[PDB]
Amino acid sequence: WQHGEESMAKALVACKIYRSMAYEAKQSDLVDDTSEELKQYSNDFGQLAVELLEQSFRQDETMAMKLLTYELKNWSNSTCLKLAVSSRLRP
Amino acid sequence: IENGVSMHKFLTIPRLEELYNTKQGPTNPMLFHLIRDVKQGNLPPGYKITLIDIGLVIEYLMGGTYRCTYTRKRFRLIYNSL
Amino acid sequence: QKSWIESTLTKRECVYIIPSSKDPHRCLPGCQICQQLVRCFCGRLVKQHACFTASLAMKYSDVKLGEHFNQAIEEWSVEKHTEQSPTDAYGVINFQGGSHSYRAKYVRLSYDTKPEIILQLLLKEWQMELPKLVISVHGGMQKFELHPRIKQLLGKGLIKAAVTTGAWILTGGVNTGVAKHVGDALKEHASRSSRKICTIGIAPWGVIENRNDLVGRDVVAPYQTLLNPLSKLNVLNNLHSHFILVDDGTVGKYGAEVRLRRELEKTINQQRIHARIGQGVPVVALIFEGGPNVILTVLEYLQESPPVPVVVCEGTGRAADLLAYIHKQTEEGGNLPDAAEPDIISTIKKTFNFGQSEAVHLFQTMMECMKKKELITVFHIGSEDHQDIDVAILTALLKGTNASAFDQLILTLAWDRVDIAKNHVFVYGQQWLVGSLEQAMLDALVMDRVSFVKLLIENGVSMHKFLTIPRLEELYNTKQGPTNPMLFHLIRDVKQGNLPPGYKITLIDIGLVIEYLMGGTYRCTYTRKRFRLIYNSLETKRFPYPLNELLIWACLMKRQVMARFLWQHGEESMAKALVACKIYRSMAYEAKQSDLVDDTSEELKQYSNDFGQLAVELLEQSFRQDETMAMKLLTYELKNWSNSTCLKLAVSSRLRPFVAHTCTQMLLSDMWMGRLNMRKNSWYKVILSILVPPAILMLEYKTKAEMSHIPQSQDAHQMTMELPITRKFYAFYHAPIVKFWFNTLAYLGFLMLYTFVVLVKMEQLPSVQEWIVIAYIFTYAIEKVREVFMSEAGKISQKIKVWFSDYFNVSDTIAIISFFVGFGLRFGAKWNYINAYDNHVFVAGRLIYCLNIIFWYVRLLDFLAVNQQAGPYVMMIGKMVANMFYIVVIMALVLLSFGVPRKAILYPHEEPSWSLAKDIVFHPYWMIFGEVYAYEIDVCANDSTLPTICGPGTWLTPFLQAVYLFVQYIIMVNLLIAFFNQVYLQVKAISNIVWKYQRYHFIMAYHEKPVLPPPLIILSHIVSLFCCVCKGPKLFLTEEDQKKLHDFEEQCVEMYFDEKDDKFNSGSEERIRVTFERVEQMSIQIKEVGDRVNYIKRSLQSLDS
Amino acid sequence: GDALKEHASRSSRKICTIGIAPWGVIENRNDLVGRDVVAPYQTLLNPLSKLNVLNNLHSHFILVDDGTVGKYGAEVRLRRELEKTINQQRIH
Ligand SMILES: CCCCCCCC/C=C/CCCCCCCC(=O)O[C@@H](COC(=O)CCCCCCCCCCCCCCC)COP(=O)([O-])OCC[N+](C)(C)C
Ligand SMILES: CCCCCCCC/C=C/CCCCCCCC(=O)O[C@@H](COC(=O)CCCCCCCCCCCCCCC)COP(=O)([O-])OCC[N+](C)(C)C
Ligand SMILES: CCCCCCCC/C=C/CCCCCCCC(=O)O[C@@H](COC(=O)CCCCCCCCCCCCCCC)COP(=O)([O-])OCC[N+](C)(C)C
Ligand SMILES: CCCCCCCC/C=C/CCCCCCCC(=O)O[C@@H](COC(=O)CCCCCCCCCCCCCCC)COP(=O)([O-])OCC[N+](C)(C)C
Ligand SMILES: CCCCCCCC/C=C/CCCCCCCC(=O)O[C@@H](COC(=O)CCCCCCCCCCCCCCC)COP(=O)([O-])OCC[N+](C)(C)C
Ligand SMILES: CCCCCCCC/C=C\CCCCCCCC(=O)O[C@@H](COC(=O)CCCCCCCCCCCCCCC)COP(=O)([O-])OCC[N+](C)(C)C
Ligand SMILES: CCCCCCCC/C=C\CCCCCCCC(=O)O[C@@H](COC(=O)CCCCCCCCCCCCCCC)COP(=O)([O-])OCC[N+](C)(C)C
Ligand SMILES: CCCCCCCC/C=C\CCCCCCCC(=O)O[C@@H](COC(=O)CCCCCCCCCCCCCCC)COP(=O)([O-])OCC[N+](C)(C)C
Ligand SMILES: CCCCCCCC/C=C\CCCCCCCC(=O)O[C@@H](COC(=O)CCCCCCCCCCCCCCC)COP(=O)([O-])OCC[N+](C)(C)C
Ligand SMILES: N#Cc1ccc(COC[C@H]2O[C@@H](n3c(NCc4ccc(Cl)c(Cl)c4)nc4c(N)ncnc43)[C@H](O)[C@@H]2O)cc1
Ligand SMILES: C[C@@H]1CC[C@@]2(OC1)O[C@H]1C[C@H]3[C@@H]4CC=C5C[C@@H](OCCC(CO)CO)CC[C@]5(C)[C@H]4CC[C@]3(C)[C@H]1[C@@H]2C
Ligand SMILES: CC(C)CCC[C@@H](C)[C@H]1CC[C@H]2[C@@H]3CC=C4C[C@@H](O)CC[C@]4(C)[C@H]3CC[C@]12C
Repeated sequence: WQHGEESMAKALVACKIYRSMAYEAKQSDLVDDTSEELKQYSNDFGQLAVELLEQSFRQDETMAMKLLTYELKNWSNSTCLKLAVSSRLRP
Repeated sequence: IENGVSMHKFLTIPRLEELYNTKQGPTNPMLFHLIRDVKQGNLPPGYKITLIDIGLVIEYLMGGTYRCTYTRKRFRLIYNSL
Repeated sequence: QKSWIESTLTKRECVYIIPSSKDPHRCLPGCQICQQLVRCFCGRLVKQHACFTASLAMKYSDVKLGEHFNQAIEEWSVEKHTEQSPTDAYGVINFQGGSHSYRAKYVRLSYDTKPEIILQLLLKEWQMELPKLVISVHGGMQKFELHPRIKQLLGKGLIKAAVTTGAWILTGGVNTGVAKHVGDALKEHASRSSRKICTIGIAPWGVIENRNDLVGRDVVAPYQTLLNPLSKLNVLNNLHSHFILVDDGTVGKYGAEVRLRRELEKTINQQRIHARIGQGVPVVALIFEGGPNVILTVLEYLQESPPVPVVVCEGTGRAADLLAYIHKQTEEGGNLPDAAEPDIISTIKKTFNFGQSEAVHLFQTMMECMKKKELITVFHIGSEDHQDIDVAILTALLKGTNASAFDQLILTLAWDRVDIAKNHVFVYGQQWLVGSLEQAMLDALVMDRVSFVKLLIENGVSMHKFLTIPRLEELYNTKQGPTNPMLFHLIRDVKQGNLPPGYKITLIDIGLVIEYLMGGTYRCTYTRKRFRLIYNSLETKRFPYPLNELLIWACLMKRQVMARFLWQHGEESMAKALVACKIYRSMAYEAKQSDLVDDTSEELKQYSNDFGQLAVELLEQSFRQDETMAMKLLTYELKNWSNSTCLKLAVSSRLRPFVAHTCTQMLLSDMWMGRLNMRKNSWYKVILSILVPPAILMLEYKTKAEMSHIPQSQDAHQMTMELPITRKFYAFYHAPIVKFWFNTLAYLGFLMLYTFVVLVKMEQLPSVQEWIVIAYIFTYAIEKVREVFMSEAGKISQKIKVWFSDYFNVSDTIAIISFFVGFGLRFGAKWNYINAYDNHVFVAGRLIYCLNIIFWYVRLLDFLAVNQQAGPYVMMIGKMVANMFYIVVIMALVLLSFGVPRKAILYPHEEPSWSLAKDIVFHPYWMIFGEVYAYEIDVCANDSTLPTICGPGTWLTPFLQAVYLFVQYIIMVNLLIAFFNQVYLQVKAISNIVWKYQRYHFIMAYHEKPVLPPPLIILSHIVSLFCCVCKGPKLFLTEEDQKKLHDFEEQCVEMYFDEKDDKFNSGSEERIRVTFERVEQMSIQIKEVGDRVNYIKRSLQSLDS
Repeated sequence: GDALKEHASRSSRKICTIGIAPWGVIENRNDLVGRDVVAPYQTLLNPLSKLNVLNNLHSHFILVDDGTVGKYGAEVRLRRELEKTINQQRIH
């Protein structure tokens, strides 16, 4: 994650994937859920985005609002904010 | 990657494709479950995971309308060509 | 063309052909394998030279048929056999595979290009600022090898000198040379990713690896990290930012460093270091192990004009060692000690593997190198010889290059670094020019370099001497610093719209701003008739107290770090900090209102509450020494700040924590007393002594000694200048506590009569009581008018804006205006003479009385809040009524959610009526208070008070009401409880502070109130009126006491700093920091001994044997 | 003074240094003329300055005027007597 680019975007995709695997694990069980293992893995990425944002909001609040809205084009023409709302990432 | 190994150079279809098809690591045994779901029950003997498949999982995990690059008409072509 | 790069720059390349070494190797017929292999002297394979005109000659073999004077070719003229064209290789490297992918950028030009073009695109196209240093590292370029300390430490400097001066390190580019080595430092340090060093590293396009990857116009490059073991072509080094790839027009060849790396150096040294300063940008040449060519290159910079110095290093390799070696042998430069003049040539041999004719040639270069040992230095990492190559680099430009200490200093000023000048310019026995110190302070102030202000004011630069009208006047008229762009806004406002073209700010103007920012009546020195004269005339042109004038400048132009520095110096420290808190607090309000871009208001509001907190923290440091003098500090007329007071400024800035300190409250008590010593006396005695005048003569007053810290009016000072019986009354009646308990007992005799009138019937004419009632209000109203006109504020529109920002002065206005609607309709009426309450006019005027009364019982909270326990609880009922408006609206939806269905379900025949506006709101409100109307639920029941309301649907209301009260008595009314219980400390803490602050405006209103209460006050009005047509406090000190107080402030400031410095140095967190940093250093200085001791042992094991 | 500043005595009623000297070898004598008068005495580190500044950190001074510029001697006539005269007084 730290390598490459589009760091905020990637972290919020991960928070969705882990959050989405956890829900499927609970539902479709076979042995130990590993769900709280995943829910911890989501809320780790999903907390980097929050902590990456504040580090950008404190520099230039204007551009840090453009980050939440530019079409990503490597992530299905979605948006760094429409992914958070998809993951119910309230913070 | 420090001493110099560009991921851009070391990331083909065949390389990437088998990185899913390995048990030689801390594998998630759940990935094979999500796949056999999106196939609607189908489950061949060995089942080489194809990148069509990983796409349809992400389209299913990310929900809504998230289309991965792995499912678009372009990528479907080239995957059936190599 | 759309690209200034190729629109301006061009690429050179071979266009003719010149076979390089015609003779084919093997493969018996030459013709094909000859041409296929035999490169042009152009460069690359002869066949590769496409450039069509050449390619219609490559067709057979070349240009100039075969032999055809094979000797004639053999030059490849780089203008005729070589034409240039617009660039097609200029883009941005990405360094494919780089661990966070450090970036750079490239162009590709022709070496005949002039440096004007390279400079302008560098600072326009590539968009940089001119540096403040150019570290051109003309060292040895052979991927060489070092020891960790010098691999590690040497970078600790080199990086640091370049980040602290925004340098442009100018290497050779290639990753097999001096470039390779700085990168080892650039990464070991990482510069905490930023706009760090903006390294250039110019190299050619000829010896470069993967040239074809980064071809194309303004194109990203997949440039790859090829550490292929052989790779005759070389990679650019990683960490280097911006590149230039000057294409000579030939692969393989060299030379595209010096044609520009010469010109660039001189051309940057031709430009001005800064707007204010007028020197040339410095060039410094660093050497990592050099070479036969470098050791001459070293010499060239020694021989240039300007004499660009050099820095070499003991222990990087051959050249840097030898130049450092002969620096030991050669003394004075001119010597060469002749005992070893080829003995170095013995060393010149072994290090390089040179010969003989070049051995003296190297030795020759060594001589002219030494002929000026002045402007060249050495880095002896093995010893304590000017550590941390920084100092050496930064210093070396000053020692060698002949320049006055001014010309030295002003450079150090540009480089925001005192530590150099503190130890290398401000050194012993120096020739300091008379006005250079002054002229430097002009530059350090405008450029916001506090550290040099400190330096100069230490070494001796009196602000009293360096502060004229013209100097000060332009310090506002500068853009060369962190300017506030708002100052020009406040000026164009106070000019009432006027805005000339350039508008030299005059000191008239700054005055009118401060008069506008500080408000009230604050007259600055800049506007008084005296100063207006002298300004229109130009040591009398100086200011007495400069640091009172710069502290304004540092704050108007938003230069906080300057402001605090200029605050600790000078005198009147408490006063200055509270002016600043007002100015910043006043600019913030004007920023919000008059916006243009980012408010900067929270930036200012933080700047105010910083000063405004020093005053509070400076006070407590003075209250804990001598509580008496610390109350005199709050009251002495300042005389440099418009005859104002250290407390009247806090009140102006609404700085609650100061007025609510325990010194601003013990003074206010001491004025509340007056000439009374109410710690001995008791409130019983005052109430008695009012209704018993001759009991005043048994009250124990205070001596003129015990009223030194208490500001007085002129008259009370006189009664203590000129206790007798007659002065023993005057001191009672003119006491604030007495004026209070002499109004309360009147007001509490007003509310006992008014209450009597309101309750008892009211005949045609007012009874004796009601006349006395009107008398109070009328005479009270007059007291409220004169309270306005004789208020502190200036323009009436501002007097009519502070007196209406008060809950009880509005409530008086509503209650004095209303009672005279009441007295108007009560006295002015026809009075039916049969029964009152048959004239609705009369009725009306009463119900005005019986309701106005609520304004007058509620006012006893103005009296009851005098107490230190009751005040807060009165100042909470505002902050609980305010912060629950939103629960209480939620409690009114539920009320109508229930009241509308019930009145619809129960009374289903109602024509439109106003009763449908009460009965949907009436009973559902009295339910909140526990009235369930239990015999009206289930109206069809047998126990009902409403047996006629029984009808279809009326079985639903018991359910609706069940749901209702569960919300209005269990959910919502217990949400209030939980609201108050959790907002109690944080409103009780405040409401104390809002109370202790409002105690000021209350006491200081009785201290200007008439003695005589609002029934008899009319006498004291007529006295003042009659005589003012015919005929505030001050802390009167003697000139001796002004000094003793002045001494008190001085010491108390000095302690505030001396204590906090120790509270920081004594803290654990700080001792861990030092301990840590020592123990790091200790590890080093031990292990080196541990090494050395291990050499003194292996020695003595073998010396004697 | 180099010591008095390196330590700073954590500003207080610290050492009350006297440092008696004359009015003859003194620099900017004219700045501090007048009865009970504040002095704009200035920090002149002019490189030559045959006349010399009083050192900074020194508190109370005495400037015994022999009645002659340039001359010396207005140390010992009092710096003798003072020493003995304080040594004549009771310590407590
Ligand atoms: C510090 C600032 C805040 C305080 C503000 C202070 C100013 C206060 C502001 C006041 C403004 C409020 C309005 C004025 C009051 C009267 C209005 C009214 O209705 O009058 C009535 C009486 O009119 C008469 O002329 C007969 C009674 C004498 C008038 C006494 C009221 C004026 C006193 C003012 C002393 C104020 C000065 C106090 C000393 C400074 C008119 O109606 P009517 O005639 O009854 O109707 C007859 C109808 N019928 C025939 C059918 C029956
Ligand atoms: C017989 C009886 C008949 C009457 C019975 C009915 C009585 C009805 C009961 C009425 C309630 C009366 C008490 C409320 C007082 C206001 C509270 C207050 O001061 O708030 C704020 C004033 O804020 C301001 O900006 C100042 C100007 C506002 C004036 C408000 C007028 C209300 C008039 C209502 C007309 C009602 C008239 C109804 C009758 C015609 C507090 O201060 P601030 O916000 O800091 O001030 C700005 C200062 N600053 C800019 C420096 C920050
Ligand atoms: C259906 C019934 C519904 C309820 C009816 C209404 C009842 C409720 C009352 C309504 C009166 C209207 C005024 C509301 C107050 C507004 C201001 C405020 O909230 O606080 C502000 C001041 O507050 C004050 O100065 C007064 C606070 C209100 C006291 C209420 C009277 C209590 C006694 C009545 C006895 C009557 C008994 C007899 C009755 C016949 C302070 O707010 P803040 O957060 O500090 O803001 C900063 C202020 N600043 C700008 C100055 C810096
Ligand atoms: C800023 C903050 C806002 C404050 C709150 C909002 C303001 C308050 C708003 C209130 C609504 C308005 C009510 C009055 C409407 C007119 C009534 C009328 O003309 O006649 C009525 C008479 O009875 C009365 O006039 C009594 C007074 C009204 C009751 C007030 C209830 C207050 C408690 C609740 C307050 C909580 C409010 C909850 C929120 C909704 C009835 O009709 P009638 O036929 O004439 O009477 C029978 C006579 N007969 C038998 C002889 C025939
Ligand atoms: C919980 C433990 C306690 C026991 C539980 C036992 C449960 C068994 C309940 C059974 C209810 C059915 C039997 C009653 C009908 C008989 C006819 C009758 O009397 O009609 C009456 C209507 O009265 C009603 O309709 C009564 C209310 C019915 C709904 C009950 C609540 C739903 C269950 C709970 C869920 C609630 C949701 C909660 C939401 C948060 C009409 O007669 P009247 O009143 O005389 O008016 C007519 C007069 N007139 C003709 C002159 C105009
Ligand atoms: C504006 C401020 C002024 C300053 C105030 C002082 C100046 C005011 C001074 C005097 C005013 C009165 C003088 C005029 C004549 C009075 C006649 C009268 O009412 O007699 C009644 C007493 O009095 C009352 O019942 C009303 C007055 C006294 C009680 C209320 C005010 C007391 C507070 C103020 C003083 C203490 C303060 C305490 C708190 C600190 C008695 O008669 P009655 O009740 O009708 O019954 C008799 C029996 N019979 C009917 C069967 C025959
Ligand atoms: C009247 C104008 C109304 C316009 C608004 C003015 C607002 C108030 C202005 C000014 C301030 C108050 C003074 C004027 C009002 C009170 C006096 C008064 O009017 O007495 C009336 C006489 O009534 C009596 O003789 C018996 C009761 C009152 C006398 C005691 C006065 C109390 C105030 C003293 C202590 C406070 C002062 C202390 C300073 C030393 C005369 O008025 P009238 O209407 O002719 O009376 C009816 C007819 N009658 C005479 C046959 C009985
Ligand atoms: C400066 C501000 C001024 C305020 C406004 C001034 C208002 C001045 C207004 C009027 C002055 C003149 C009075 C007469 C009016 C015409 C009606 C009339 O004559 O008689 C009618 C009275 O009908 C009513 O309604 C009387 C009461 C209305 C006044 C309400 C004022 C509210 C003030 C709010 C508080 C403000 C607080 C301000 C706070 C900041 C009927 O009576 P009649 O015919 O005479 O005889 C008996 C009838 N009968 C036979 C049927 C039994
Ligand atoms: C005429 C014959 C004589 C008798 C008449 C007079 C009787 C007495 C009058 C009033 C009753 C209360 C008296 C207590 C005063 C004690 C002294 C005191 O400390 O006062 C304090 C409050 O000062 C005040 O004035 C508080 C408000 C009282 C006057 C307004 C009426 C409110 C009470 C009625 C409301 C309606 C309730 C209805 C209930 C039925 C001030 O001082 P402190 O807080 O101690 O200051 C602390 C710091 N220090 C001490 C270092 C300075
Ligand atoms: N000593 C002393 C002293 C004497 C009297 C007072 C009473 O307060 C007077 C002023 O106190 C002001 N004030 C008040 N007054 C409180 C209040 C006033 C009236 C009522 Cl009925 C109630 Cl329920 C409460 N609250 C304030 C606040 N939250 N912020 C700023 N100012 C406030 C108000 O303008 C009022 O005019 C306060 C202190
Ligand atoms: C958001 C909130 C939604 C609910 C609500 O507030 C806002 O919406 C308001 C609309 C109001 C009605 C509008 C008009 C009239 C006509 C009038 O006709 C007099 C006729 C005759 C008398 O005899 C003249 O002589 C009688 C009163 C009535 C019905 C109002 C009652 C209160 C109502 C229902 C209010 C209610 C509290
Ligand atoms: C709607 C009209 C016609 C009828 C009367 C309305 C009621 C609600 C009015 C009449 C008198 C008013 C009071 C008069 C004075 C005050 C003192 C003030 O400090 C707080 C509000 C308070 C306590 C008012 C609250 C509202 C009030 C009680």
